[PDB]
Amino acid sequence: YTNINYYKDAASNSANR
Amino acid sequence: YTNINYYKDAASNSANR
Amino acid sequence: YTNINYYKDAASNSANR
Amino acid sequence: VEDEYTAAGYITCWYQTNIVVPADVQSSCDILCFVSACNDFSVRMLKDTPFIRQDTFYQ
Amino acid sequence: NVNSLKAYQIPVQSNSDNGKQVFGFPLQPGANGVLNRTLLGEILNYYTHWSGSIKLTFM
Amino acid sequence: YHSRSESSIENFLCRAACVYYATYTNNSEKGYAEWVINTRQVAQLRRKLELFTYLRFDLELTFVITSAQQPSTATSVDAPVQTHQIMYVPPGGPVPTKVTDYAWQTSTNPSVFWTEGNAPPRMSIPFISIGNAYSCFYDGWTQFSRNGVYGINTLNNMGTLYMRHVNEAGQGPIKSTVRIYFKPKHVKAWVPRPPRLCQYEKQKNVNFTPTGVTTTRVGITTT
Amino acid sequence: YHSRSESSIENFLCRAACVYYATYTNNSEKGYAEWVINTRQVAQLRRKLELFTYLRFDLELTFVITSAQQPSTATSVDAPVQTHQIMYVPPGGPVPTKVTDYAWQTSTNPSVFWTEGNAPPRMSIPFISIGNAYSCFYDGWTQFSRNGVYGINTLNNMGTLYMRHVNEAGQGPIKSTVRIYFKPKHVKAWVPRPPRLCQYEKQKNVNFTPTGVTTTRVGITTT
Amino acid sequence: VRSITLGNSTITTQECANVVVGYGVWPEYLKDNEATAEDQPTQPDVATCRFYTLESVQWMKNSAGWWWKLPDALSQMGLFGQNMQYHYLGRTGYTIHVQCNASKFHQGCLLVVCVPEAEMGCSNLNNTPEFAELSGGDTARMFTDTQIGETNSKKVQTAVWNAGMGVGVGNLTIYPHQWINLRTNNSATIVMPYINSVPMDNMFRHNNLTLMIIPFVPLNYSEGSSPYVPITVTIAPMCAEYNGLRLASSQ
Amino acid sequence: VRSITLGNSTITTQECANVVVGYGVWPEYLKDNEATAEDQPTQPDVATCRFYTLESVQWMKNSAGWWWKLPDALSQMGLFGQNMQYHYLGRTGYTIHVQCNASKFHQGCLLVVCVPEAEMGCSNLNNTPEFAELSGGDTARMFTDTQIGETNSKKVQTAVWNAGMGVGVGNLTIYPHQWINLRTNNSATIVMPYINSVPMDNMFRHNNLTLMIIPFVPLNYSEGSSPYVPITVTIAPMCAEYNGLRLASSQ
Ligand SMILES: CCCCCCCCCCCCCCCC(=O)O
Ligand SMILES: CCCCCCCCCCCCCCCC(=O)O
Repeated sequence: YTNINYYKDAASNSANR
Repeated sequence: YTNINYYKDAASNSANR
Repeated sequence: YTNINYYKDAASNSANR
Repeated sequence: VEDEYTAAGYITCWYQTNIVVPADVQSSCDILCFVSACNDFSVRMLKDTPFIRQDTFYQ
Repeated sequence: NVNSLKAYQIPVQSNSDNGKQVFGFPLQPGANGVLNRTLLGEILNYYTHWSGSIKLTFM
Repeated sequence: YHSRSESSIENFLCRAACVYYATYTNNSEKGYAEWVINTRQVAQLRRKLELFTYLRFDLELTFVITSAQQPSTATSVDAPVQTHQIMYVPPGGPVPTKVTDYAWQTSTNPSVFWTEGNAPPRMSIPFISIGNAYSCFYDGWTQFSRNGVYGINTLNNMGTLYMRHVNEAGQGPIKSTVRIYFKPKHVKAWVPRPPRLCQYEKQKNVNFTPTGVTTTRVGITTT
Repeated sequence: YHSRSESSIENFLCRAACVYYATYTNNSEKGYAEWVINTRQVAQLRRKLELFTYLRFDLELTFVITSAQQPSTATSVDAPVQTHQIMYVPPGGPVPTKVTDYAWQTSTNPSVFWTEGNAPPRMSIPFISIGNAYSCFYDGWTQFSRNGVYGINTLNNMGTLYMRHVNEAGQGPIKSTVRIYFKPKHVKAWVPRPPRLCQYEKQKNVNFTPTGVTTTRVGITTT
Repeated sequence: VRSITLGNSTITTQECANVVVGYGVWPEYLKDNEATAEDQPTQPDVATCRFYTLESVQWMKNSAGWWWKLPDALSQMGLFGQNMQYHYLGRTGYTIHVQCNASKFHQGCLLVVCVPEAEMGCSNLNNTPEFAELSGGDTARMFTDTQIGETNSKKVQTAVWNAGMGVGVGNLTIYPHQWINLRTNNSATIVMPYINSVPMDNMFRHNNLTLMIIPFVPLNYSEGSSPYVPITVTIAPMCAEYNGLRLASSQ
Repeated sequence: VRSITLGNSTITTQECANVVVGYGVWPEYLKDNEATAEDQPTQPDVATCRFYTLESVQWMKNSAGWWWKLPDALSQMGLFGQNMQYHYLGRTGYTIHVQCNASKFHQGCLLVVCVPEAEMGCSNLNNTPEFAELSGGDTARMFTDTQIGETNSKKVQTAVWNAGMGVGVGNLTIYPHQWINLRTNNSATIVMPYINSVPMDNMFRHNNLTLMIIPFVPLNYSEGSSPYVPITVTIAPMCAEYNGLRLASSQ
């Protein structure tokens, strides 16, 4: 989707852009 | 998604974290 | 879905129709 | 990269009057030049640099 | 001069004439040897396009 | 009561068109392919673009990669699925000279790895011109002395694509062909130009051989 | 009016780069591969990281695994699809010594199983340093007596990767290559350092052979 | 009836001459929000924004056509050419006024068309035309009713029906144009803005515009009528701007 | 410390350089109420209002002095000279910047003076000096410490103590001037307005201003010090205006 984290760990998130 | 159970059984859920 | 952008860049969007 | 369509010009330095020194002073001197980007500078289209290369893995 | 610090030294002296040239190089910050390996030139070689003013300082 | 939706510039240009295809075989160190990106090596898309003088669009890139088994002498050739790498080298970047070149590390160059049998790879590209619009025609020279290169080729500095087999060669050579497809999106066009009448002759210029304005009929009253 | 988005540390480093590749064949009990994790065996990513003294980032890991058929004498080689296992062994953990080792039970070690023909495997890794930031350079020793190992290698205790074929060997040997790709994310950088000028020589130190500061031109006025 | 004054020069047309304005855009100075050069521009105004008259050509019964490359055609015209020589960058519009008068006993029709980025093809397919063939400055380059042979190494393919661009000559009306029909009109006036993909450009390396005059219906008259019918072209730069003042270029 | 920028050119002086402004009048464009020409004037601004550096001269121990005629000295300088050639009338002010640097071990004093309408006398009493003798364009004309003989038919009487005008050289301070004393200063800056009896004039037939540099105290130094001490003159037109645009004059 637009932006939803699918995982419970911050390292799983996409890049900071 | 963030957290939605897809199954009717509790054993199907992911780990407790 | 109906219309949701999945990417952070405008070039990723579908055509203008 | 070098491309004549985007030539930027030339930088030159010339003697306006002269170097003038008293007696017992070395007439030959040196000038140091520094370069840096100003506040309006920007870059685009990331690429791999041509300055580093390799033939095998480093052990 | 490229294997010493003489590469950075621009000679200057008292002349017996007028309007002699001290130095001159093209404004090619990413492709010319003069500016290729400075901090600005090294940052530039990771990219393809550039835009902006260039600050030149002489001491 | 009749809409002109399908004659919009978007609908006219937003259709994928093959611009080039290259081949490479896994039987040599020179078994890679290269292509200097340009939209003037195919008649159809070139003519569609050259209806206008200036264009501004984003681009969707799609690759169709197929392989064919080459003759071999080994008994029982059994090759695993093949993985391909396509790397984009912007102008000034180091270029590969062999399949096992260090440049394929693609630490900063954008690259795509794709395995056969899956959906075609696809990526989007923004408007990457140094000018405010792409130019289809350029009545000028590259040198200030008006000598040397004349024409649209002076403005073509878009880079190069490189393609190779990732897998190490097995018991039989494999030849692969990669077809490149361009699809302009979010198009803006300016200064309409007469459609190209004479057949194209060269990639880098507008050279042509004179041809009649139309086909002929017997007399001015023939129906 | 011109943005500096693409010169951010994130955009500069958040691109996947090959750091190593290893090979292993299914024709022996020693048919596994190992690699001590480090970012100093490839020139490009090493130079990009060494623009700074200290770094702090998460890591995205992607593996590209390809196989090639080795020569065989059996008629009609027909091999099923191959499954691979990659296991991470943190320092101090038991290490495999053969393909059929008990250590591959991976009861606590993180491991990934992947079958050929699918999308490349991918996992995320957090910032796992015992310090408050990763160190690219270390002007010091490992021993308090200032003898022995000197340099950045003293701080490298990141563990080892092990790779093997899960499938039992068939009627013909298969050689596989696994390419490891690192992509830093959520990057923080400190103490900028001059870009590396001399070519790299060794993995574990900064040793170099002296080279000129720039390329040369004929005279001070040559344009 | 209607007089157009630019600087110290004036031209006159009929009160209903129907001036054609480019693509509906009047020439204007470059705005700050779309400028990239940082130095202060030079705007000579009256000294450069005036009507310059080129050499006249003769409309013969077998004439195929003529063309001028716009910035090059004024490269030797007063202070406009001097500013061109002394500046690295420049942008300008134009007011093109074509004059051709004949009696009511004459007949003929001309197409006056302004073509942006008129890249031309070479007679030799492997080469590109040279500068002398592509432009003659003030002097007009002539279209040919025949086909230039491939032997010629660096000439322009000047076949009229393809107009040197590999297109249909009758389709040139898509570009801003006016018809000079001797039955009705004796002049054409086309005002064209600056058209380019960049806000400013070098005036020597790039010819932004090309003016073509092509007789679609040949000139004809009976014995006794005046046989010499000239065509005179008068061009005025509009909102000419310059940047990058340096030493003069040789060309 | 203090930098003066005109167009794309910049000069630097001490923060307390004490710029001398003419007769207290800053250069300005001609006002409508005092103009007689009716055509619209050309004001090139940045292209002409910039610092032009002439050829340097050498201050020798026996140097008597130098002079330049102001409009003529810039007749070949960029677009200023082009506008001069293409216009019948013109008016302008000037910013004259004279540079001469020497060590603290040198001594000498120069008078830098701007003389309006510096009509000069001829060595032959029955004749008037020729143009080549009166002005050398960029090149400087030299005063002489001796007296030019009457034999010379069309030369300028260049005796310094009379300054070529039959006056007392020490009385030249009545004109706008500055002293360059090597002990204290290394430059002089004089801003002069347009001074004439008519609002505009022809720039080729009339030299409105004359810049004279005369060493009152000769240059001296001990053995070992640098013997070559140049004097460099940089002049910038201010509020240059032109009228009567026509074909270029040959001169
Ligand atoms: C694996 C990554 C692939 C990236 C490929 C980048 C392609 C560069 C973009 C090319 C744009 C071409 C524009 C055509 C201009 C014209 O109409 O003349
Ligand atoms: C199947 C699971 C695989 C898990 C792999 C874990 C990898 C360990 C993380 C390595 C981080 C390397 C940091 C580099 C530091 C530096 O810049 O010197």
